[PDB]
Amino acid sequence: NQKDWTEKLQAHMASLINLYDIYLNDDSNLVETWMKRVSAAEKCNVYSEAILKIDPKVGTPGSFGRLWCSYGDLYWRSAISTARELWTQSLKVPYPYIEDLEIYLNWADRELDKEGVELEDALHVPTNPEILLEKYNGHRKIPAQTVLFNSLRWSKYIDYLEAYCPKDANKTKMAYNTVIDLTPAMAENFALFLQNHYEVMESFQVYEKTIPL
Amino acid sequence: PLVHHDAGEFKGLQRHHTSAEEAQKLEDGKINPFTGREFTPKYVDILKIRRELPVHAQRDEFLKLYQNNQIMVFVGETGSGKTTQIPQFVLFDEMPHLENTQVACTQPRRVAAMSVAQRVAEEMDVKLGEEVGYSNKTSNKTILKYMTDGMLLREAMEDHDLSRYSCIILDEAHERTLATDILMGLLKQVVKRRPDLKIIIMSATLDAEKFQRYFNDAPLLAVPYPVELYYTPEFQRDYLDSAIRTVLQIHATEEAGDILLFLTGEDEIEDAVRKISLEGDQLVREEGCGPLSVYPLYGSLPPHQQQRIFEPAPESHNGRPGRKVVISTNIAETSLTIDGIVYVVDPGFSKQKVYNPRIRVESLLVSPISKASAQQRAGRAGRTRPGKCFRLYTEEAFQKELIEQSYPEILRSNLSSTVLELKKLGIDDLVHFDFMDPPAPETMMRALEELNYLACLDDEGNLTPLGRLASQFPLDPMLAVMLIGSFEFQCSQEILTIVAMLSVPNVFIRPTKDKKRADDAKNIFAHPDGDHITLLNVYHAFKSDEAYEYGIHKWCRDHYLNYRSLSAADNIRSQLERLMNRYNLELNTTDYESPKYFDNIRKALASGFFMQVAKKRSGAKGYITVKDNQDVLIHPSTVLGHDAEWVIYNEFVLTSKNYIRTVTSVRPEWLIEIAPAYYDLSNFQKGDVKLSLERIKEKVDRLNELKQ
RNA sequence: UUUUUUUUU
Repeated sequence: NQKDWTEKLQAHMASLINLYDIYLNDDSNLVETWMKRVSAAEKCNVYSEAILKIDPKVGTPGSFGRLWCSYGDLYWRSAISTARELWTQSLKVPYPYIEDLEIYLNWADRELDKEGVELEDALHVPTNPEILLEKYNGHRKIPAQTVLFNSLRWSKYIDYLEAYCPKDANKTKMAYNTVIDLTPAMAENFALFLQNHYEVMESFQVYEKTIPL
Repeated sequence: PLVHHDAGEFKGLQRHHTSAEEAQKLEDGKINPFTGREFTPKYVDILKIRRELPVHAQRDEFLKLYQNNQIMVFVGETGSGKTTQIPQFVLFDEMPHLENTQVACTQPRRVAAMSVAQRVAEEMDVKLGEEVGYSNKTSNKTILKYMTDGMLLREAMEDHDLSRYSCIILDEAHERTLATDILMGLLKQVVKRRPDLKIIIMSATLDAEKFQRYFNDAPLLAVPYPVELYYTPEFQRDYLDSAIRTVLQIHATEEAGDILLFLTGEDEIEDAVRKISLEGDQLVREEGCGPLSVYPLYGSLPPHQQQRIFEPAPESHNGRPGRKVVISTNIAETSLTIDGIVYVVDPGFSKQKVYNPRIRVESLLVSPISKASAQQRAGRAGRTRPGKCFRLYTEEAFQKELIEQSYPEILRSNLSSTVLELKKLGIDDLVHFDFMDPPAPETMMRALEELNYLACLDDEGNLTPLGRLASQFPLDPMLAVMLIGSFEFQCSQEILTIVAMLSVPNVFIRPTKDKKRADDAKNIFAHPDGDHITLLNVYHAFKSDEAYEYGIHKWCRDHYLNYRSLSAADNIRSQLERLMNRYNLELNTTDYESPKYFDNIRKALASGFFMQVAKKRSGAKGYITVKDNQDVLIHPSTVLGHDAEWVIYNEFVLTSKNYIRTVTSVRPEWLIEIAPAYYDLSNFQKGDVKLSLERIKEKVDRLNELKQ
């Protein structure tokens, strides 16, 4: 047991050899998987965070631990689905916080961390905007996504614009033309908008502007 | 003693001379011939229904054979009313209540016996568990007794001549199960001792020649929609792609009706399911094909998920024929009627058991099916409506390439148990013993060797108290010996639980698309150095008050666990506990606070599974088995994340590689202590990786003894 | 990365 303790202290001083020492010693096992934690990977950090969330009476402790886990896993991320799940989960923590009445401000903070992250991130902005509109402040969030796209005033950001202009409709005309400065389906769609508003002749003009291209 | 009606309306006939007319005259009566009850309208309707069954039209003839022959064979179409009507015919000819005897009908399944007991109980207008019953609902008034072959085998083990029965019926003898064959072999001698016994052999399909020739030229009674057969002109290079493409083809072109596809394993089946689902959806979307519903079907599924195949075909909004595709193993190959199935797709492959006498081990291998099996698979259709069967092989292959009829299980399976049971029957010279089909002497000798090391058979060849005790249990001899020796390590309850958990299919649920959360949920119950210990934790958590306060089934559906497997395990554990209490085995356990807890459990495990031990290659990759010296690896579903160089395993499985399933770390010292007979250095081959450090452990032991 | 079958209210 003492030599195993030396194997443990050596593990603290530290790969698999410590685990072999653990087998030589063979709650300590869960402690050992925890040691593996002490050493897709970030996704595993998320899945374990999910099972821990299932295990979450100090749920707040497991959640804050998930936050510090975000602080550690962020180093591993040097991003899309990692950052995306990271945002969806953080906002989910502020969502369970919202259920706890514990949340939108901290959600704005984690979303600010998403701003600190460095198109899936645009999905994150789309998410903060999504709950933000689900929150009962529709225009206020649109002003923010607009703050981002205006911040882009690049070409890659335009796919996010199609991600944004698609719901920015619910005036929008110039917002749409900004795309023309920088996709036929998009064109026919927009002309269909004006047709729905029955601008008619203006709509025909759009087809003039498409075909010159 | 059996309670019965004294009768009197039965008198007027010489024994064994009952005609059909008299029986029918008793049937149409307002009063029951065997009980004092009056007949219900339900009985009238059911009688009207069953009187039109094909087996009834031959009743007279059946009687005329059964009266003049001691042993007879019976073959009829599927669902003609064999299992239900034949024993009643027997009841009408015999005098079971007058001569104070029972009549036994044997089913190879529990559910079979139970269900048919229900149906027949409703047919004879008796309450289930009274005069007609299954075993157990059998009381002292029970005349018609449905039972598994194992139960009849037990009653045969307690009473050699089976004096309680005057007529014994074995249905579905085409499966040739262990208990069935043993029972036939016994009955062949019982008929020599007592001529008052009659034996009936029933099956829907059979190679009746073997049965007739075995029972000394026994008589055979054979009682009488088109299914079209399609063969491929050429050979199909990849049977899987051929299967998928052909199923999609039947979906796109052929007439209305459901499709039944046979495949190999659950992995292959899942792959085929998701592929056929995807391309099927694409077919509906782009080529305007009808809606398609694919359902998987294999043994490891819960009974509900198995029942899911009988769901109606998908509704159609577009007008295109919506249909259902049932992807199954050979579980639906024999005796099963699905209403919607019209088409049957057969690649001609299955997974069968292969045994190597040199290694003395059994594994599973993909093999070509048999002619009989093909006729069965093709016979699944053409019941509700005319069927069409697409076989993915040439007719020339059917005539030549395909085996005549599936090799018997006894000639394949490890006996290791068969020998023990034969010895319990009282057979001394098994080599000289009269089988219908004698097994391989190599396998026999190795089995006797295993039982010799397990101390079930002494050096002389007779049964030890350990063998005589372990024979009564429904377990594999190793599991048995382990369970018996358990209470000496003061942990018999835990070992009992572990055995029960090993006797049930895989508990853990692992979704294809959600592996992480399932693996975490398993890691919660996971225990270092032991899969068995982990299983014990799982059952101990399932039987916990907390899990009952949550929602048990909900709790199982929250921790990624199979409720069916867990409840089945609880049941098995109850049975084994009852048996332990019957043969007087102490239920003993130790505190978790005691550090010798896990060690006791491990030791008790080694007591029965010392022959199945693996050692990791010193300074290399992979493991190697002590027995027969085979290179092996640890199964991916094993908890042990660290390299324990000495392990005890439960299952040997062949798939992508030679894998070892369900393990637990052990000390070689314990192994030497428990089974010195098998672990003497003299037994094993020259200097190999195992022996080299085993001898080091020996040097260690001898130094320990030297210092004292 | 790979559970064919079965194992008494």
